Amino acid sequence: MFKLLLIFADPAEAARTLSLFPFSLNKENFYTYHTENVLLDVMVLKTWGYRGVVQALSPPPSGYDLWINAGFAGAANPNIPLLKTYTITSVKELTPTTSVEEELEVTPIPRLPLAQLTSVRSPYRDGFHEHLQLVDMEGFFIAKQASLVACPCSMIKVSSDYTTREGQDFLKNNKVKLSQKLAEAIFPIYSSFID
Amino acid sequence: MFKLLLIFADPAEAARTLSLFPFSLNKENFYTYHTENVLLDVMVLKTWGYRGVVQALSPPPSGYDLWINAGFAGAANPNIPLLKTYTITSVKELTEELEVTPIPRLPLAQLTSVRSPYRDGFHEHLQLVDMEGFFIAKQASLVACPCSMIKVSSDYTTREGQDFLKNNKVKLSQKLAEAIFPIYSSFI
Repeated sequence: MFKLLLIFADPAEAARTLSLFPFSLNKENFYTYHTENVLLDVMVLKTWGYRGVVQALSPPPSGYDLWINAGFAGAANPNIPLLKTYTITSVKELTPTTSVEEELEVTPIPRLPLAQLTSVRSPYRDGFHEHLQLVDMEGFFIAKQASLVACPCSMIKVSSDYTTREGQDFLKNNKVKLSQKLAEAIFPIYSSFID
Repeated sequence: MFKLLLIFADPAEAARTLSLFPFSLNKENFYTYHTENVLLDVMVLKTWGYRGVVQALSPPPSGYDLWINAGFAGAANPNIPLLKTYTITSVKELTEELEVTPIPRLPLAQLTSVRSPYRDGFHEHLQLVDMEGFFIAKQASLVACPCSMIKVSSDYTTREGQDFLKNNKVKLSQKLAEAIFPIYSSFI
């Protein structure tokens, strides 16, 4: 039996994937679906409050065969079109006040185009940057937690906004379309693990 | 049972973390708490700096799965805000370098340990400055134990910068406690 964990940072990212299968809420307060040889679980990091907390994935869930982090990401290079779904090759965490970084490779999803991801705590609105591609908040955290249980981790990120103040309106107004892109990318992965 | 050792350089730094759990006092400056899954011990140094590290951690304690050194640190760069909790990626001695294991979901910084106080202003090469971290990481390596550090920015390294630390001791100690509590729960 193949056990797949999907991790979304927030409910808007998760919404359309949760509509794809007849999930039920279990007694542990997260979503679960199974059929044939596949268990499909969904966890959403930030349902409450102004920020996610480390205890969203600490201790990390054990027992899965693959984690997929699917979410929205800002585009910090204008040659990235919006509403495009990428898989991530490596994810960096950046601390702007010190410029210290950490970086981890992640497992690319077949037949999605490749991109690099940087995770930063604050929403990114400075502008465009030569050396950044996609920008999110939670990707690095999730990949590092996956390493603690030696579970492979893959990422799907859809370009959701350009990283400017004015660019944030697009994200605000297109959350359903963006969530739908994530759902459309997850389904063929789920389908390929049916034995 | 996971076994966690926390090391603080003085009581003020330790104070709010000690309030998080109903610790027992094993002996002077050595507190212990356990559940079925986790042993949490806290050692507070009897004096600051490398002398206090040698006194407390030579021989280094064996048997732990992780050491965490939590403390106040000076900011040697004005781009570092005060009252901010960092985890350390590497530590060097000012007057030799060691990798340190970052705690998840904390901003990242590099640490420089000095053997005498550092009111020597801003050096564009330095980030956070303390007196104990390098020596603690060195003792952890003797027992092949991972070491992590939590350092909250407590002062700038300019003249009279300790006034900010002195005025904010409780808030700074509470910041350390709030960063430590979830580490404990990461092992339940």
